Amino acid sequence: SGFRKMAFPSGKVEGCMVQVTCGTTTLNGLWLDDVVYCPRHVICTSEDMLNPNYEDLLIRKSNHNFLVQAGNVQLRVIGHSMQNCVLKLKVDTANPKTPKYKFVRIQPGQTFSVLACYNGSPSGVYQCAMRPNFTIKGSFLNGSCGSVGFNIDYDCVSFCYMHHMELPTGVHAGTDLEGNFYGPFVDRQTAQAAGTDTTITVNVLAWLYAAVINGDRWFLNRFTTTLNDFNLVAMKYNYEPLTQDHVDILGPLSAQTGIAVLDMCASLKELLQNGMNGRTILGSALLEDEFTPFDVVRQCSGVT
Amino acid sequence: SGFRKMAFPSGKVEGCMVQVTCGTTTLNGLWLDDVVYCPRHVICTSEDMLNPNYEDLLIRKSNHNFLVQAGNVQLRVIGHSMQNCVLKLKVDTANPKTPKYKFVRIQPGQTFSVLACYNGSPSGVYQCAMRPNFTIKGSFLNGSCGSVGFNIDYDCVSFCYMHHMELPTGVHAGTDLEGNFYGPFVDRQTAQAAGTDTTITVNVLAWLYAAVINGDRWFLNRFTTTLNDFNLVAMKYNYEPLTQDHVDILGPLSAQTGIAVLDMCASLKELLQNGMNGRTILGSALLEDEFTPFDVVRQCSGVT
Ligand SMILES: *[C@](O)(C(=O)NC)[C@H](C[C@@H]1CCNC1=O)NC(=O)[C@@H]1[C@@H]2[C@H](CN1C(=O)[C@@H](NC(=O)NC(C)(C)C)C(C)(C)C)C2(C)C
Ligand SMILES: *[C@](O)(C(=O)NC)[C@H](C[C@@H]1CCNC1=O)NC(=O)[C@@H]1[C@@H]2[C@H](CN1C(=O)[C@@H](NC(=O)NC(C)(C)C)C(C)(C)C)C2(C)C
Ligand code: NA
Ligand code: NA
Repeated sequence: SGFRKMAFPSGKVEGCMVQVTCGTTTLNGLWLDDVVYCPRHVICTSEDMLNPNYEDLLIRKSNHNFLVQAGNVQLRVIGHSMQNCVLKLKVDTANPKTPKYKFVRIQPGQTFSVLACYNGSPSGVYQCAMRPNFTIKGSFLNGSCGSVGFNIDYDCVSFCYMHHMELPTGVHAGTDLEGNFYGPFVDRQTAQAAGTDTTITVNVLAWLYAAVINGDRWFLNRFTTTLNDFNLVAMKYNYEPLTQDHVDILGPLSAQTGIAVLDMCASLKELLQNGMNGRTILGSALLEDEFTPFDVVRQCSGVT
Repeated sequence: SGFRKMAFPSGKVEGCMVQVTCGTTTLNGLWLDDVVYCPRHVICTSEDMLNPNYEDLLIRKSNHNFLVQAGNVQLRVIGHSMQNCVLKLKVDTANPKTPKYKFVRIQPGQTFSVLACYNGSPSGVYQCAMRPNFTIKGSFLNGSCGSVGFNIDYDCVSFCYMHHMELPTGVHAGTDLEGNFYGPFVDRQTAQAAGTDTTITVNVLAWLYAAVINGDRWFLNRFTTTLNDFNLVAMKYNYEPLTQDHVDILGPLSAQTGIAVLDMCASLKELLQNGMNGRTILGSALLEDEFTPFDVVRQCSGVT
């Protein structure tokens, strides 16, 4: 028993992290096969950042402008390309440590693990979720750009995030590895705001299943509810709506604990209106919405 | 900006994790050089656990009783030894992936990263601290035994914890890699209780420095305090006492933010007496004591 914010092992992704320098601007790229993926604003200067025309900045750039450093080796760049907001530096040499990998664009609510890098070197690993506003609450300093979010399906590293931007609040924005931004954000240093940040209800419900399973049970209560009437209440507290899919998803946990989702909804409903009255659940004083139904199943069945 | 519970990269330690089976009982061992370290209760059956005489259980055991499995290889065991509560299986082959390593016994308050394993396979990584009662609040299921806690000093993996036991509460106990238990715990399934779990004050003070640095500043206040008078108050809320060493330790953060420790103590003092009044600090509704002064410096300077 016990329940933690737990990242996948970083080891397989560690092998893929390289430094990418362009003039002054230096940051992290991801090396899979004979291609290094990095944010395209590696090309920009501090001033260029204010309003870049990348197309235009790319004209005065050749393969040899791009310093791909793998720890203390230099990969030869034999091609560069722009795919939405990432550069794809074709290098002579395939990453020998390339894992089985996919690029997936996550939906909001899905969680993934961040391997935070500086100078193309892992500093730390942590979990987080794609909020519904399409930000994440990372920890990221200058030089973190091109650090990646991943999940692992046993053998296979699924890459979902490349880190580009911080927004006032210390929330973060970035791209899939196809370089399409999550949410309405652009790689410019112009005004642009996150929308309302909603709570991921299905994730909060899974957390409570995770709570129950560990023997924190007190929030449980006599009442049941309907999807519709729980939403009437949720909406107000800025919770993502719940759906039959969310319910089907939670089934495993429902089956594990013998507590129908709709019962757990009633339990969660009261906590929304009455708060936690000083108590914790799994040593959290607030309702934790950064666990997928899978995160709990993973951690409470203990899959590897 | 942004601040997370962030584990070191697991990759270097991943290489060291092997399955160890003895009859029925199967769990994780750590493979460095020609030695595999595991909990000694690999030898016990379910019944033996109730009150084992290891010395005595070790008599009816030979090298060949111990199945050291490295993914899908079998390491030959050419020697076994008992060091307090760990076995040391001498094998023919040195782990080629052995990192630069040390074994350190941490003091309580120090944090380290857990790489949670089943069948000698990394399932997940998370940070935690050695509470002052000498428990940790892991997440650990049956098969997790012999999973290790580590820190990294740039090149060098420092191993501080091997996981043995869960206690009612879902708190956990275990050993240094010399197999001496942290705290008064024994590898028997007998009654034995954790002491009072105290809050790690120096760690809470660092968290607030971490808060300040990210622009959560509101808890800051007009008052200063003395070490003595803050303790008079702390004691009551079950906070670890503060010392001149704790103050010298926090200096870097004090210097970073221009806020004397004793000021931060006054700020923390009021929050102890008045609570947080619904507000969060770094999106935590309670005072987080699972960050070393180094954890913040690491994450907020961004060392690798
Ligand atoms: C990134 O380039 C890097 O790590 N290498 C230098 C960097 C990461 C960033 C630094 C602080 N925290 C982080 O996550 N990202 C940037 O420098 C991006 C680049 C240039 C500015 N910028 C920002 O993130 C800026 N944010 C905003 O401009 N904010 C709004 C869009 C809401 C205004 C700063 C102010 C520097 C954080 C672009 C976005 C291409
Ligand atoms: C470990 O052996 C393993 O993972 N491989 C089988 C296992 C880890 C444990 C299972 C549930 N959560 C965990 O962290 N540890 C044990 O089985 C240890 C072994 C045998 C019993 N035991 C316990 O942890 C038991 N706890 C207690 O006995 N509790 C007190 C000492 C306070 C009574 C259980 C009840 C099984 C959790 C010894 C301690 C050698
Ligand atoms: Na970009
Ligand atoms: Na033991």
